[PDB]
Amino acid sequence: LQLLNRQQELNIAKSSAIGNVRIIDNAVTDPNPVRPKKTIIIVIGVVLG
Amino acid sequence: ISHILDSISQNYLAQNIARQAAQDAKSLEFLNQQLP
Repeated sequence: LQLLNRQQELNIAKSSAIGNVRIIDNAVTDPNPVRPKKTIIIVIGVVLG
Repeated sequence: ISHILDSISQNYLAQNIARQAAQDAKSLEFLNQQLP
């Protein structure tokens, strides 16, 4: 009986998988593109000219 | 803004205690699915 109770504890420990890693935020996309950065490009162009 | 900040605090508080019991909650969930 002692091993059977231990076996069940190992069975429940196997199924209760949630562990060291947890997904807080699933990925989403920022709708504003990060490149090219238009304003800084234009400023650099004017200054270079 | 005060209402919004209260809602943020309440949501975060409620979330935290859920995470404390989350490990037990899933184990209880599995046993309920595992009871013959």
